Amino acid sequence: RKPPKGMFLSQEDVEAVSANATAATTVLRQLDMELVSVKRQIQNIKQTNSALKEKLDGGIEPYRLPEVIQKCNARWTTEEQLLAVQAIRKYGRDFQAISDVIGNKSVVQVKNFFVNYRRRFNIDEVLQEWEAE
Amino acid sequence: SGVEGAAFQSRLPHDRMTSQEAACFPDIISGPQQTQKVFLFIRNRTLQLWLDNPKIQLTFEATLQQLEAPYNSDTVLVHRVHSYLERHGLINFGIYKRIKPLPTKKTGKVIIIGSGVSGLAAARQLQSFGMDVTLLEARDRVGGRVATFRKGNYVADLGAMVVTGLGGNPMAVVSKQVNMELAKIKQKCPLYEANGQAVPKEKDEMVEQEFNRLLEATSYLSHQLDFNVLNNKPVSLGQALEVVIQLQEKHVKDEQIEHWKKIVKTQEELKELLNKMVNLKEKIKELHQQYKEASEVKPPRDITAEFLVKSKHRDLTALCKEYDELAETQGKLEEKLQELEANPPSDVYLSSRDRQILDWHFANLEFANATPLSTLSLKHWDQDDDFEFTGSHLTVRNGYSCVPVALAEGLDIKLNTAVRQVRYTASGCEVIAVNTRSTSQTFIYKCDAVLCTLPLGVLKQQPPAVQFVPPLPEWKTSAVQRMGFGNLNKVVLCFDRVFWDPSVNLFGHVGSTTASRGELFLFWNLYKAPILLALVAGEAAGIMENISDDVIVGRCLAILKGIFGSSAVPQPKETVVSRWRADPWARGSYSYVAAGSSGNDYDLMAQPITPGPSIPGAPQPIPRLFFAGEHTIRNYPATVHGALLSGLREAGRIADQFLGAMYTL
Ligand SMILES: Cc1cc2nc3c(=O)[nH]c(=O)nc-3n(C[C@H](O)[C@H](O)[C@H](O)COP(=O)(O)OP(=O)(O)OC[C@H]3O[C@@H](n4cnc5c(N)ncnc54)[C@H](O)[C@@H]3O)c2cc1C
Repeated sequence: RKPPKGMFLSQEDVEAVSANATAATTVLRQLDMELVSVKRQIQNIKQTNSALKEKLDGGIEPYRLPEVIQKCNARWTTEEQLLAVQAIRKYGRDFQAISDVIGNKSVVQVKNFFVNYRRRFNIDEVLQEWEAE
Repeated sequence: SGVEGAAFQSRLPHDRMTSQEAACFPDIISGPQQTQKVFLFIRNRTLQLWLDNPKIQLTFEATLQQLEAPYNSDTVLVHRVHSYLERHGLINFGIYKRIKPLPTKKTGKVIIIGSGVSGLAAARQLQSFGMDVTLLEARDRVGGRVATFRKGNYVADLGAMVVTGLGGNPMAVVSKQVNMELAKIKQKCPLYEANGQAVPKEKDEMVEQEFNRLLEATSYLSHQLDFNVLNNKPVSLGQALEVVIQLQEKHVKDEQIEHWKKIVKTQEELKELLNKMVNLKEKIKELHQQYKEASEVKPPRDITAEFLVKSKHRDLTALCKEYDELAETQGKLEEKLQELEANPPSDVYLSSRDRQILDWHFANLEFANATPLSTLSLKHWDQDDDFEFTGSHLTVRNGYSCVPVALAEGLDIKLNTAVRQVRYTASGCEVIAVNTRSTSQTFIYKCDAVLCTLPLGVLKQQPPAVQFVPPLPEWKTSAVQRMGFGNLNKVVLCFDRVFWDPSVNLFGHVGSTTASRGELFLFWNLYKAPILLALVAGEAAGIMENISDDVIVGRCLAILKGIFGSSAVPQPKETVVSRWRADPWARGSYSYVAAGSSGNDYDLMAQPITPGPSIPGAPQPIPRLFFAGEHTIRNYPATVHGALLSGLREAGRIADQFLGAMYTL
């Protein structure tokens, strides 16, 4: 019902190696050429990616900033409010980035902050005008 | 075991009745199952008695004595069973001291063309049925294709050599009646490449297992894909193997293509990662500058200038985070390419060294079938493996000629008598033969019936070596053209000293080329004396016949030298090279199931010919021309046992015709 295991005998393949006298060596030569074509295309992208590797040698070690570890504080200094209004105008609703900018407020605090100072800081307008970017 | 082993050892099913028995006993088969089992017993029990001592005739009286009740109640049932068995050579066949000596006066006259084993087997049976039999033999000896070389102590069969197992083999019976020195055969066959050095066990098991694998593949190809016709021509075995190999070479290449295709897929995936990482590093390098400039505006500053430092700092750690997640991902792809480039699939299907070793297993198969694999029928070439005997294979150390010579005893044989024409008519037959030594002494033999055991090679000969008058009908001559008559030859090498491994019976030599795989590809150490036999198979056989003995023995010496060392190989004292296709009384070696033929042809060959009426409108005549030989038995062609069985078969049929069958009632 099935060929011995390892042997590959599909009704499709047989009638393709029997279509003519040389239809066998024809089929087997396209594959040989096809394998050679893939091998070169392999070494082509192997050298393309060897060049790209060289371009980013050194990674980004020189451009990293040390880590500021700060304790999420509760009170909004007048300074920290002002950082917020500008963070909103540059980031909109990305609270995680906005906290990252302030450095001592949590996303929850930032989330609350829009609701609390929404009228006093025209946060609707700010967002509204951030949307034009 | 017991009575049921008697049925097995007689190629009979112990619990069922055969088509032949249904013919002779239609009363019993159409009747109640109890009587069937009684019959089936009486058959098996009589067979057992004959088998337990086949050096003495088994008379009906002796038979009825030995079987008990309820089975010895129906004396005619017992008499019928015995007579059926005796007639068709299932009992009292071969060389048996008989109790009841021959009828003083005989009945009917039979001419048997050929004193090869099929011939002798019939002749002994007919003579033991009270008929007058004469065998016409072209050669100066009996045995036909059972030939045996003898000179001094040196003994080696140029013809048949091997009993293929005693399980269910009639030659087992003959082996008790004739002392044949039956030696077992150790099948360990170590190979040796052209260089002269053993193939290592790793390859030997590998290549062999691929060989057997390639065979089952053709079977699958024939049975499940019905790949048996191609360009309005029957597919051979050779064609089918080429297809299977090509498709295994194709799959190796398909496999490689997909493996490399997986690699370039990830390399392209990598490519787009680096592009994304160069372009990100460039942005990071810019932002850092922007930040360090904004950070260098010394304080105290206003809150926008402070926002600039902070935001640029966020923006930079944000891109620095991306670039780290991309570097982690880059390492993942980087190791994959190491994994794949380190797990490549098979480079090739079979190397040239491997293919040459495979070519030897093919030569061995070409040798067993005595023909190039391009001539064997794909569908039917193995149609007789179902009836293979059980047990080890054996040689005859004292020479296999001992058996026909034994059968020829007490028979009227005309040696050096070549039949030239066979004439059969509604009133009898005349066979016309000449003397081989002087071709003008002409002989005329008149007879009731002719048994033709002419080799299929001879019946195939164009122009005819034997004319049939009237000609054979085309249903028979077309069977003769369709069937295959193949060829294989032996070189007998006779030394004064044993320089080979005495515990290896047989060892191979791997050929240079596909085309020459059969040239001396195997060697036999089967005999007491220092004899090594080299064999020629496949396409090589027909070509080695146009090369002198000295050149042929030359090549054997060279091959042997490479194996055992240029100094351990003496010259041979006695050399003999067979040339069986050249032999005019054989014109080949034995039959094969050619592409376009089938096992039905072997039955066609066995049909007797019945001449037309001489007087027009006179009643339909009796058959006059009968045939036997290895090419006439569908389940056991190309063997000695098969020839012998066919001789027994005709002797029963001829006797039924002329002596009459009284056991059918
Ligand atoms: C090399 C070789 C090895 C073999 N090895 C084995 C083996 O190991 N085991 C095995 O079982 N089988 C083997 N066989 C096959 C076996 O030998 C044959 O199947 C069997 O011997 C044939 O017997 P036969 O009676 O059919 O024909 P033959 O033995 O050929 O009898 C034919 C007879 O007809 C004669 N004859 C031919 N033309 C004429 C004519 N015009 N007039 C008169 N007489 C004529 C011949 O001379 C011969 O006497 C082998 C065959 C060969 C060739």
